[PDB]
Formats: sequence, C-alpha cells, structure tokens
Amino acid sequence: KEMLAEARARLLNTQGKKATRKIRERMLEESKRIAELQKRRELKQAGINVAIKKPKKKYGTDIDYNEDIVYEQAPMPGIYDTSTEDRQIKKKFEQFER
Amino acid sequence: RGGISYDQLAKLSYEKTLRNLATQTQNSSKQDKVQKDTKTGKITIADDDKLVNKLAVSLQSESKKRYEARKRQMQNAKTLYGVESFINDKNKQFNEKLSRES
Amino acid sequence: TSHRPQLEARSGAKAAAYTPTGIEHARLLPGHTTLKYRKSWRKGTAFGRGYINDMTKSEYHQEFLHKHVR
Amino acid sequence: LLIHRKGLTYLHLDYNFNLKPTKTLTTKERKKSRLGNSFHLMRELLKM
Amino acid sequence: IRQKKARTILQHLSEAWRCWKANIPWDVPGMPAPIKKIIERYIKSKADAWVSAAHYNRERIKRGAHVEKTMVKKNLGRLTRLWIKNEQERQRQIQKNGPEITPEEATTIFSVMVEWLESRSFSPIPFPPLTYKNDTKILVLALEDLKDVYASKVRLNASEREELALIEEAYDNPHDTLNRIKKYLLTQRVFKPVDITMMENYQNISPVYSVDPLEKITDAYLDQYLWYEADQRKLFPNWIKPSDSEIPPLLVYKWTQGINNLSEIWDVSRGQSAVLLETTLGEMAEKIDFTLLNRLLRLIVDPNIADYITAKNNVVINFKDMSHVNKYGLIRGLKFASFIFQYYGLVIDLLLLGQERATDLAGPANNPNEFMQFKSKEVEKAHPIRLYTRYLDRIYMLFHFEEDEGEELTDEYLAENPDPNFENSIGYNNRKCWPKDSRMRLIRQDVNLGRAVFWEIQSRVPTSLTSIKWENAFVSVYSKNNPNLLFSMCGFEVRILPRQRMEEVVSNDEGVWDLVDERTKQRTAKAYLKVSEEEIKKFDSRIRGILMASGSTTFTKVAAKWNTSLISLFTYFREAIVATEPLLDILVKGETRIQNRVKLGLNSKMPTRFPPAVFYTPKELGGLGMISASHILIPASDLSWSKQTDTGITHFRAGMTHEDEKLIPTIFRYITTWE
Amino acid sequence: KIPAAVSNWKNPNGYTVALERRVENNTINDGFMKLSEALENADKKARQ
Amino acid sequence: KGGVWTNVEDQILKAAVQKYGTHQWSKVASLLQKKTARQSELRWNEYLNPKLNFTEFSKEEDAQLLDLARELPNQWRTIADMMARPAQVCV
RNA sequence: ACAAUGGAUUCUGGUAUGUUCUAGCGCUUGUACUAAGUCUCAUGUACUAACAUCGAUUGC
Repeated sequence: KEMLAEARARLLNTQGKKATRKIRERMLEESKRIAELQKRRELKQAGINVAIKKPKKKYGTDIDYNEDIVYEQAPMPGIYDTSTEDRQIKKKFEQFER
Repeated sequence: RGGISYDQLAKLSYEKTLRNLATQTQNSSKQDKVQKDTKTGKITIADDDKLVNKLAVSLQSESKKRYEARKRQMQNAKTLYGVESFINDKNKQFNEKLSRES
Repeated sequence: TSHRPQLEARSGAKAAAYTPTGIEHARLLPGHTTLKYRKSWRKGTAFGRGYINDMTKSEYHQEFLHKHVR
Repeated sequence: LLIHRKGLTYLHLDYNFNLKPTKTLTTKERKKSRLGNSFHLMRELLKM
Repeated sequence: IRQKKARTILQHLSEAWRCWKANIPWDVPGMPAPIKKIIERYIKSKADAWVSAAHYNRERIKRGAHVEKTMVKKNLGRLTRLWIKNEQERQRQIQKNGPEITPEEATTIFSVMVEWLESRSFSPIPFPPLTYKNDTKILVLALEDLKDVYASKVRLNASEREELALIEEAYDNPHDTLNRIKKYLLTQRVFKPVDITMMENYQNISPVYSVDPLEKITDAYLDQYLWYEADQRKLFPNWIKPSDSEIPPLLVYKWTQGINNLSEIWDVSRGQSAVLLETTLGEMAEKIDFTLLNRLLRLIVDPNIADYITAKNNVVINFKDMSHVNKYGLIRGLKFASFIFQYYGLVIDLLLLGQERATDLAGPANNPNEFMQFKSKEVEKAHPIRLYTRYLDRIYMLFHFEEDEGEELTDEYLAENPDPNFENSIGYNNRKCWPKDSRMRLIRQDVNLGRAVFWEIQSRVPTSLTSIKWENAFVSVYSKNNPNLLFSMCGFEVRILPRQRMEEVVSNDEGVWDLVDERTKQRTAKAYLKVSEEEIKKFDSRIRGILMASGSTTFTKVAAKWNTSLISLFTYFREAIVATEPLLDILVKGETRIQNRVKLGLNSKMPTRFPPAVFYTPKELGGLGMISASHILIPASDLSWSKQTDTGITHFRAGMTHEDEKLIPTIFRYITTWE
Repeated sequence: KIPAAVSNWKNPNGYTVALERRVENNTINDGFMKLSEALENADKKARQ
Repeated sequence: KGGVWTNVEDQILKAAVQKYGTHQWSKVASLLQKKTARQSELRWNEYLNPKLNFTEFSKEEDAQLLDLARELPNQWRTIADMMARPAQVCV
C-alpha cells in the first residue's frame, strides 16, 4: 500500500523541475505584490501617500508599457468621418477613470 | 451528412439574424442620409441612435448567450465521463478527443 | 516545455531596419576582384558430378554489413 | 585605457606588460575579463 | 488548417522515424492515404541520408582520419540498427520463401551423417542420470568458468549481482542445483530473451549476446558435459580445430611440419604439383536450419537434450527498440554454441572429403590416427586430398596431383567455362605482403589448375549450407614454375621454400622455421613467417581502444593497458614480427600515442621534459613501467625493389629518438620464440 | 481528418492514454512441410 | 530472491505502461520495488499485454498446433507467431 | 669503405545563475550592566573531486 501510494503520487505528477520552480516563483511574486499593495493601503489609511515602484529595466531599451501606447498602428483612414464617435469614446473613457 | 462549409455557414448565420431582426420589428410593431464634405472628402451618414443602440445590445446579448451555452457545456462534459484513467483536465479533453476520432 | 519546433523562421525583415556595425570579417576581405566574361576420386563425395532504389536492400549494403561485422 | 573602459579595474597591467589579477575573481568576473588573442598578442608585442 | 493542425501532423513525422529505426511498421489507423504517402517519402529521404552517413563515417574510422569521440559511439549505434534491420529482413525471407535447403539436400545431408557414425560405431551421448559419476566435477568446471568473468571487475549491476548469487547458491547446494538443471533439460522449452550488443573494433563490429543468468548456468553445465562426453566417445576427428591439445601457434607448426613430412610433395621432377586451398565458409552458423539441426543432433544426443539445444536457439533478440524472433540462424553467444558449430562443420567436412577419404584421414574407429598421420603410405597415395584441417569456419586442403591427374582436373573446368582472352589470372588473388618473386607466379597452367581445384570443392557443398566464394578463396599451387607454397593459418602468414628449390642456402634469423623430415632428420624446407595484415590492423585498433575509452584516466592505467596489449601481441606472434615492416611502424606509432597520452594529461608534449626515465622506469621506482618494443632500428630497404624480391636488410631507419641516448630493451629479446 | 498522435516513445504532457492506443496474417509455405517430412522419411529409412 | 507477481504490482505495471509506453522499462520498474526492468518487460510481453489471448484452443487450433510442431520441431517462439498465442501457452 | 637526426603551447573546467538593496520630502486635497583581530596545529561535521580500490601462495 505504501508503494501503491508512491506510484499513485508519481503517475499523477507531470510537470518537471523548471515548470514546478516557475510555479513556486510565480506564487512568490504574486504574494510579494499583494503584500506591497496592502502596505500601501495601510499607509494610505495613515495619510502618507507612497507610489507603486516600477519594475527596474533589465536592459537599456526595456519598455514601460503603461507610459506609452506601444507600437501603435492607427486604424486606416476611412471615408466615414468617425469624429463624434471619438468624442463619445473619450467622454466615456474619462468617465470610467473618474 | 458531413460538415457545412464556411460560405454555407455564413449564409445560414445571415439568414438567422434576419429572422431575429424580423421578430424584433414585429415585437416593436405589436406594442404600438448621405452628406459628403467636399474639402475633407469624408462621408457622414445620419442614423437613428436607437437602432445603433439596439445593434450594440444584440451583439452583447449574442456574445453572452454563446458564452453561457458554452460554460454549461464545460460544466457538463467535465462531469460526464470518469471511466478511463486521466491525470488532469487537459488529459481528459485529449482522451475524449480520441473518442470522437473513432 | 522550453524545447520547441519553429512555427516560422527568423525573417530578414527585422535585420533590415537595424543600424549596421561595420565590423571587419576575414571572409569579406577582398579576393577574386576581377570578373571573367565569356567569349575416380571425385565419385566418393556426397555431391558428385541490377539496380534497386533501396539503400538497405542494395547489393553494396549487403557487402558492407558482411565485411564490417564479421 | 582599454582594460579600464571594459570595467576590468581588478586586472593590473604592469609596466613590463604583465597582466595579473589584483584579487580572487568571481566566475562572472572571470567570464568578463577573459581577453582574447588580439589583446595579448598586442600586449606581448609591447613586452618585446 | 491552422497553427494547431499543422502542429499535430508533424508528430506523425517524428513517430514514423522512430518506427523506422525500430524496424517497426508505421501504420496509423485512419491516416489519409495522400498524407501517409508524403511522410513515407520523407522518411525514406531521411533514411537515405542516415544510412549513407553511416557508410561514409565507417570508412573514416577504418582509415583513422579524424573521427570525433562522440561520432565513434554514434557510428556504432547506427550500424547495430543497420545490422539487425538486415538481420530481421533476412529472417523474413526464409519465413516467406521456405528453408534454403531443399528436401533432396537435407535427405542426403542426413544420410551422409548416418553413414559416417555407423562406420565409426558412435554411441550417442545419453541424458546425464541422477547417478552420474562425473556430475559434481563437470558442474564445478562450469561454475568456475562463469565466475572468471567477475574476478576482474570491481563493481556490478543488478544482473551481475544476481549472477554471482546464483553461483554461490550452486556451490553451497551442489546436489540441488543439479536437479534444477536436470529438470530444465527435460522440460524447459521457452526461454527468456537475449539482449544483443555490438563491440566496436574500428575495422568491423562484433556481436555479443547476453543470456539470462539463471539460464546461463544450465547452458554452461551442458557445454562442459557435451564436450567431455564427445571426447570420451571420440566424436570429433583429428582435423577439427581448435584441438584442446595444441595452441594456435603449434597448429601452424605441426601443419607446416606435416606437409614436409609427407613424401614426394617437393619432388617436381615430373609434372606433379601440390595445391593448398584456403576458403572461409562464409555465413556458416548464420545458415544453420533448426529443423535439420534438431534431426542431426538426435544421431549423437539423447532427444531430450537435442530438443533443448534447438529450442534455446529460438529466442527473442533484443536491441533497444528492436526485437525479433531468431527463426533461422544460430546464436554464437550461447555456451553450447561451440558444440553445435563444430558438429555442423563436421557435416561439411564429410561433404568435401566424402565417406572414403574421411575414414582414411581419421583412421579406424578402434585405433584412430593422430592429426596428420596415415595407417600406411599406400592409404596416403590414393585419393589426391593429402592433408585436411578445419579451424572455426576456415578450411585448409592440401592436394598433390600427378601431371595426368592434374590435366584431367583442369580440362573439365575449362570444358565447363573456358576463357578465350586468358583472363583467369586477373581475379586470381594471392599474397600482396610477400614480394613478387616470393608470392605465387601467375602461370597460365597453374592458375587454371588452381581455379579447377576450387571449382571441384565448391560443387561438393550446397550453397544452402555455406557460401564458398572465390573472393574468400586463396589457392597456392606448387609446381615447377612456382617454388613457393603460401598459406595463412591462425593469423600467421607462412611462405615455404623446399631446400632444393632455393638458389643458395643462406642462414636465417628467428623469423624462419626450419622444417625437418622425420626419417632423415634433415632440414629439407624453410618456413618464412609473417603476421597477417588483418592482424596488424587488429592490434592497431586495440591501441585506439585504449586511447578512445580513456577520457581522464590516470597515467599508469594507460601504461598498464599498453603493456597487457603489447605482451598479448608479442607472446602470441613471437618470431613473426621481425619479418613484418608494417607492424614495426605500427609499434612505433602505437607506443608514442601512449606516451603522448601522458603528455596530454600534462599540458606539454615537449621532448626534453619527458626522458625515457619517466616512461620506462618500473612502478616500484615511481615510473610508469612501460614495456618498450619500439626503441629499435627499423629495417628500411629500397621500397621500389623490395616489392620485386627480398632485398635483405641493407639500411636501418631510426625507431624512437631522444636527446640523451638510452638503449631501452625490448621484450622480443625476453620472449623465447616458438621454434 | 488526421488522427491524433500517440507515441510509444515520447509523452511530453504526461497523458495517460489507454493501452490499445499506445501499442501477421500469413501461413508457412510447403517448403517447411516438405523439409520436415523428408527428414522423417530419411530417419525412418535410417532406423529400419 | 526472484519475486512473484502480485496483483498490486500488475496494476502498477498496467498504469505505468499506460503512462510511459513500452519502450522505457527502467522508468516503469522504478515505480515497482523488487522488479527489474527486464522482469517487467517480460511480464508485459508474456502475461499483461491485452493483445495476448488467454483462451481455450478450438478443435482446429489443436490440430493446427500438432501440425506445426512436426513442421518445426521444436521451435516454440516460431510456432507461437504462427498460432498468435504466447509461447508458454503453446507448449 | 657510412657522413641522412620529426617534435615543442595557449584558450574553453559546480555554484553556476537570478532577485532586492529610496539617504537627501515637488506646492493641492488628504537612569532595563564587562564576549577583539590575524596567523599556525589538532579534532568533529557538511559539501566536493563528475579522483581511486581486489594484483598472487596454506596447517583438518
């Protein structure tokens, strides 16, 4: 029964070291973010406002995706004059962020 | 028998939404231009904001209805078969895929 | 995972937009700089008196594995 | 100048053009500071 | 079709190539017939590259021309799949097209062996009873032979630790292990499979069979018992070799004496001639048919054991993926495979000699002959086959003809297939190691008489048993035009001149046997000895195996592997190196590779850092203890004219060079020669 | 339609796929018959 | 020392072959204590393979077995491919 | 009557690799008691060498 439990545990584990190590690392990263967010919320209850730190650049031309719309491709110009649609979408977007 | 090609599938999807637009006008009837700016070159079409809203609502309703008709299919097919040995859900979906081959 | 087939090859579209370096390779040094233009003892015994398109079924393959195994 | 531009300040270039490390290096520093033939063949010409 | 469906179909490409290498038929149920056609087109395309790269790299390893250490293991792993794929295909051609022996052949083959044993009055070997007086001594000789494998090696795997335990259980209970073997011979007929592996030898690839340990004990007992009871009942006659009474260098020595001892061979005053034939029997063991084999063994063996031997050969042969049932050929890795192989060769020995001559060579049953002895000289003069001997699968026939008996023999060959352009001297193969004066002179009378000798001998054995071919044939005719009789025995390349056929009688060195007549006690011929070219490359491949296996091996293990292979060279071929110039260049190049291995362990190949004191001082003084054979002046004499005649030693090339001169001794001065 | 690929050698995701998806038709010719019958007829002639 | 096959070791061997295929037995035998990779390879090919038929012989198959055992005496791995039975069943 | 003399050395070698290490503010809201460092030797443990280990004779 002990070797059957060991075989039952071995047959039902299909991942590997790198996959398992990656899962552990991902869980750790998620816990680290939740802890930092809680730390910021508790300091916000005390009035002190501290901003979220950015992940540091690993290389020189590393990209902050939040700062800039990235390799923006504009919709091809069309004959249908989408002018009021852009006004309504801007108003709804600013309303959302409000 | 057999499958349906994409040009025959698209017409039947187009024939189906015409019946949804027919009964939408029948359920409404039961209850009760082109301007081309020469400088820009743009063409502006003036249309009813109700029919544009009813277009945006019906696409969201069809998107949710197919979302819910697939979610129940996920919950049913997971709790149908448990005879053949599996390990995870991706093994079950693959061993079921072998069954439709034969 | 991590050991994958290619779904597509690396294109030269990406290397064309890069800035060059101008590093000096030994095989890009000048060479062949001029082109050429065309103008009774037998009785006592017991028993007295072509090409196939298959590399494995080939005759040379049978002579190979008979000498190189022994 | 070339050694110091590459950040290799833990390698001392003697006045007799002998190149020796000033400390026990990490393996990352041994990978970085492994100069090639054209440095050393130039350095041995100056030793000569 | 999207990136998903293109991703799954490429796994049938990978699966097909694993089925090709396994020699498993790749058939997917429900596969579309155009798409299956595409994959088989590209698996055959990849196979054409895979097989041709195995042929190209094999020819590089034989030349020694810079093959990577990984690629030698890779080329070994490719050929063993190609050998079994050729083996499995050969098995299916017998299963489809029936046995290669016809019922007319197998009836006559069976009738020859019944006729022979009835004249010998051979009593067949019985099943070993419970009350057998030699049963405990035969069992110990079996188990000691199985135990000698493991006294050498240190660490053992799970199969080898099982094998020593099963011997220790048989030492402690000798009566209980006999009852287990006696039960396995009566009952057991389905056996565990055999794992095959192939040993790399850099010129060829030899097969090795691994039998299960519990089944290996009852094979080793049976091989002791079959070989003890055959020699007591005198089954195998005098010509069958290895003899159990003489070393392979003594087999060369007696056969060379026993030619010269027999009368009137060298007398060429008339047109009389002497012919010596050498043919390998091709795929002798590979063509053994089990139904003929089980019927033949019932003549000499109690049918309970004769059924054991036949069923033991019918087992599964496993490489890594590859697996097939050995329907047809004999497994040489079994313990009693040697008894089968020589008894099957005795059947071939009776097809060539016939009933009448094989009784004359073996002598009568009650008082048989020695190896080359006749009961009288009149028995010898009849029937021109003079001396016959057979090694493993290599036969050696001496024919002494008259001129009239020679002309009849060579006319009926030219009646069947003549040549108008006189082209029999083109494909005639002789010894390219001897000079052109010393090898066989290609005279039209003697060449056609040599091919007529082979034509008579090839017709006596059917092609269903052995493949006797002219390319594997070596025939040396002695006549008035050929003073030399040339043959190749157990790695020894021998040349013979009679005493009267020499121009002048010059004194000779250790490489020359002096051949004495029995009754005159006079030296009447000289036997000129050389190592075969096939053995020179065999030793050159052993030096490679010392270096290629040693990754980061210590210095004195390389010196000890050099010594155990240099001793095994010189103590076997004792006096035969001296006449061989290619082997002396191998000894110099081989020993300096061992010295360079010690120079590659350090980071210097500089000669001054490594005197002869470093390598050749004994291990008690701290050196490697290398035995030298290459601080020797190598004879260099006029290669343009050395192919023509034997020039003699006119000049000496230097062998190994060193700054401070040391005369390092060589073991050829310390090993007394065979003569 | 292409069947899915189940291999005996490789299982990257580690799926448990049933034993029939993981893993001759002729007879002997008359040559093996006539060989064995002639060997018995030669044997029965040899015994008599 | 050579153990016998219990029903727990058989169902681990079935589940491992169903996991690993049949061309890696040192990985199958690592789940089973007391079994070598050669022992688990042979147990599958002789007893646990579902392709193998452990059925009674018909009246034709009995006469067809007696016919083969005179044609091929006595070659039980070769007869078992003709019979499409395991060889110890044929003997 | 023989004068014949090849070599040669560097580089690529189990902790590798990976992460975090805001001091110096960007305007508005919100008098709770005494163990130093270096060098050498010995012992204990852990890691590591992808180090090595069977060559030969007996008094019932």
